[PDB]
Amino acid sequence: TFDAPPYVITPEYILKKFAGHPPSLIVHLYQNHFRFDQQEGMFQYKSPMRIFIEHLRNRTVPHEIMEYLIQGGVPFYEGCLIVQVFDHRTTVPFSIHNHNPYITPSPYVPYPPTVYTVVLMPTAQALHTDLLLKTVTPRDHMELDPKNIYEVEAKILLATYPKLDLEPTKNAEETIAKLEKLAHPEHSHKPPEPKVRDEALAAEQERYMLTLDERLSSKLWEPRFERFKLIENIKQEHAEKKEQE
Amino acid sequence: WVALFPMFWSAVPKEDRPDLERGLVTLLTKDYHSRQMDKRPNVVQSLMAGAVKTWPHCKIPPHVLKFEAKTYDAWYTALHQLENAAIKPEIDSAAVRESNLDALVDLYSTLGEDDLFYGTWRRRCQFVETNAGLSYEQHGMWEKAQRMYESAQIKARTGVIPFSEAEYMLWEDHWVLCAQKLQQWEILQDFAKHENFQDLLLECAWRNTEYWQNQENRDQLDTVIKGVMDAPTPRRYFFQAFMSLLKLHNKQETPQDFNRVVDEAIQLSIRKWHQLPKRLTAAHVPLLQNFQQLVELHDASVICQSLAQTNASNLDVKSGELKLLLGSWRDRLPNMWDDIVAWQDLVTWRQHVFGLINATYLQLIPSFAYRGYHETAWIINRFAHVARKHALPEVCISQLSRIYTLPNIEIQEAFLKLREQAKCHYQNPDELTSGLDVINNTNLNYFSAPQKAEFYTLKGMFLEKLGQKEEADTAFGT
Amino acid sequence: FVDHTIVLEYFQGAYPNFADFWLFRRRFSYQLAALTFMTYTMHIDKRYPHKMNIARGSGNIWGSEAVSY
Amino acid sequence: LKMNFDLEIRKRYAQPLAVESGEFPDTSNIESRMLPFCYEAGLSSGHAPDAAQFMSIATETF
Amino acid sequence: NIGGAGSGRPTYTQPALPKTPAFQLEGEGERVLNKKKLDELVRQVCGGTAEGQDGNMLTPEVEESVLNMADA
Repeated sequence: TFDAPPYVITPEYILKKFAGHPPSLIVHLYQNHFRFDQQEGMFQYKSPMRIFIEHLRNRTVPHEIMEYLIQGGVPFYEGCLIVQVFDHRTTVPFSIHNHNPYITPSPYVPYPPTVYTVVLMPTAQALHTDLLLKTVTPRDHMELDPKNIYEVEAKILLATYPKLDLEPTKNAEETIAKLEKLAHPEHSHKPPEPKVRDEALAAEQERYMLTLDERLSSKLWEPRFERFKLIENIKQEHAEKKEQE
Repeated sequence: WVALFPMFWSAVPKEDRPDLERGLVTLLTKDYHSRQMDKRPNVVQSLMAGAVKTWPHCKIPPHVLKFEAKTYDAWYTALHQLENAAIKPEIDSAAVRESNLDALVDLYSTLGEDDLFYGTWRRRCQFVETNAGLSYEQHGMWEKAQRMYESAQIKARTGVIPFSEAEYMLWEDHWVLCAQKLQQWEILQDFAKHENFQDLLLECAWRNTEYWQNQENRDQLDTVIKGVMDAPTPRRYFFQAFMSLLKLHNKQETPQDFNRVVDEAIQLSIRKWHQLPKRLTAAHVPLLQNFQQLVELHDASVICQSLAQTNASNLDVKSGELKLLLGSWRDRLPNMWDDIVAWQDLVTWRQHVFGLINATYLQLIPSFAYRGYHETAWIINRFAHVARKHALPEVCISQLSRIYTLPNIEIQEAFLKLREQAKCHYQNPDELTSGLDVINNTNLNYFSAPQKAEFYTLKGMFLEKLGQKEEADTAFGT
Repeated sequence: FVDHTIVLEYFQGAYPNFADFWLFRRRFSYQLAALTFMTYTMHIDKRYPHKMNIARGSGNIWGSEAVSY
Repeated sequence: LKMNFDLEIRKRYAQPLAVESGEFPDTSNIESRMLPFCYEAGLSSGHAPDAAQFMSIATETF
Repeated sequence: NIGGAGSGRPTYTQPALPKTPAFQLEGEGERVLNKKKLDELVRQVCGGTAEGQDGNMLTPEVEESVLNMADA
């Protein structure tokens, strides 16, 4: 038997219960990009990884990278994730006349963070993804035969919600009061809003001056170092093979 | 015309110049000018010169000039404005400056002016590793350049300091160039296969001599060669001609088709020669090497025809005939200060031809029929010496060590092996173990008096460094 | 009195055709590098402007009266 | 030797969708999308030169 | 331009006569024509629009549906 969560999970309860334990994730925020603690690269806010920032804003578990999180062995605390957020966010380029200690002078110029802790709550999509991943993960062979999915989900639901409210009401006022009392913060938002839809000479001069430029004309940039990584992989494979011989 | 255009342009009202500039750009890029490419005074040159004689008051985009100069032989007219706009840009804007610099660097690269290219790219970069790598590439130190480029990429991965895209492309391109200079073909082949680089793939595949013997392998390479043939270039035409020669050798083609292919290649080479500046620049050297390659292609075709026809009847008399041509070939070499890739190409081509000869002559014997091995040994030794003079680490040693296994021990091959062994003494520090082991015992010294005398002299000189004064004294006294 | 664009102006005026000026300057740079090495290693001191000879036909430089101090 | 057919199919997702950008598909976008589809099905040669315009006209008609 | 290496790279590097890249000296630009295309089609099928009004023939929700239709 395992202790079951309360009806409404709050950051206070989770942070107090699991105090003294390592956080699940650490994220550093910069002016225009972010990264994790052990990540050497970076992610742009305009890249596909904006979903993680959206989930952080909404305090929801990111089910879309569940398999990646599993591969890394990230810890869960009653199905939630504790995340630490570090806030680092808070001449004449392309001129040949600039000086630099490694360059000749040139004759045309005269001469030379706040920290935060947050909690992300689970959702139904997360459980769906968990069961789906278990269905296609080899260990019978497979880790979970589909025909047992309903029983497994029933047992998980039984463990998650051990107590319900099974007391009948006698009139409409009692039902109204019960509905009012049981309201949930995550399901009490509001309905969304309807969806809605001098220098010209300088710009034209620049556009004219960039005529027939193959690459810069189209723009008028997210490096990933894929060729370098391919070279590294091939070099490692060749060296390892040479080890045998 | 070039005297009249500025005077008439001076009379145009300042408010109407942009319309005439746009019209001039439209007229310069017309498609009917291609019926005038070969005539030397052509209208493109005159219009460009007239426009550039009044550059500040008449502006033409840099890349229009760059595109037209390469096709209509107006190189220096474009260089004038391109490197005058770097000193004093017409418009204050980063994009315009970057585009002008890109066009200028492209022209420098096409004309073969290496030093100006490096000097221009070193005043433009932001990282210090890029500067150091370019400087080390300037003095032909490829290992250090590769290491600096790797360090630059690794430090850029962090992302703390922003960079541009041009440096990002430069790192990869010049890493590949340095890898080519260091003879790292084994990994470049797989890199090109993964990246879908057809020309690099052909360059790598051409370096494997045995790969071209299998019928399936050459049937495969034919598809790639035909795929890269809708944009003919001199190198692609050379590869096509080589494939045609291989097909002819195996009675799958008539000599007439081979001759037609060679004629097309020669015509394209002449056309490309006619588009360069009249006076001999650094861009003419590869074309001369290509001319020599075509001549030797025809010579090798004659070799194959005569060999097959005469050996069809088992007549072992044509060795003397082949000796004359081989001796003639022994005197057509590049200059010592030429690019190393040229020597690589020469060695590979001669190895292919000698392999053909050896394959034809081996099936007949079961002395006179072991000349390909001697020629290969000679050319490999010469290339090793040249590579040593280029200060290439381990390339000379690698070439001298890859010749360990060679059959048909003969007087010529034995003498070449002894010369190679005498060449093993590089006079480099920290090589005492090899010298001591050689001194312990190395073959026999009964071959010839001068060879043993020079071996003893080398032994004494080696002992001199270790401090064995009397030992070396006795050694070279003997 | 003396700005920094006098020699460049003279030699731009001496070559109406630009290819000639480009080739001349390319030669002149290498020749000046060689002369610099020569004068710097041997301790040659009094290099007055009337001791630098420039060949307008090629771009060669000959420093006359070069003795060690 | 071999052609890596898996390096061009991945290019399909680089270009934005019509809903994402707000531009009605035209000859350029259709031409960009054509090649990965051909490579996926095994059409090594590619497509005929004058198919993008036909596709654009068909889309407008639909 | 064939080979797959790329074009316009400012690094250290040809046919006899390359083809001229496409360009446009001045005009509306594709970014405007592509956005006006849908309004043009709506005008075509709608029968005709009176003077003093155009462009706003579909609500924001229907344009997204139409674009999704085209993509699919």
